[PDB]
Amino acid sequence: VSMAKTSVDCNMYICGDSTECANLLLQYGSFCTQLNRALSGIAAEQDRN
Amino acid sequence: DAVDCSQNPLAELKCSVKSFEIDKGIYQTSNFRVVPSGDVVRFPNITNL
Repeated sequence: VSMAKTSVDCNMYICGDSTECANLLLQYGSFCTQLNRALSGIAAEQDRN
Repeated sequence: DAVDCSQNPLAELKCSVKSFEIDKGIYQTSNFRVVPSGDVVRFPNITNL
């Protein structure tokens, strides 16, 4: 009736302490934000479950 | 009106959710990290001369 409440740091995953990478990530908009909401939503359900 | 998104934790949330009014609850607004201090550089003891 549950699974692990995982979480991912988008910036850490994509850009391993790279400024140039970060600039080249920001150019893609809300990519990280969207992923964060999705993962949060799952964890919320895990609690209800 | 206006919000200075760097003033305080409240400001971050308001800007994050794109609203001047928040209903209630706990929200993740960003990641965080600790900033490194000095430098540590190490080179081999004895070389050929």
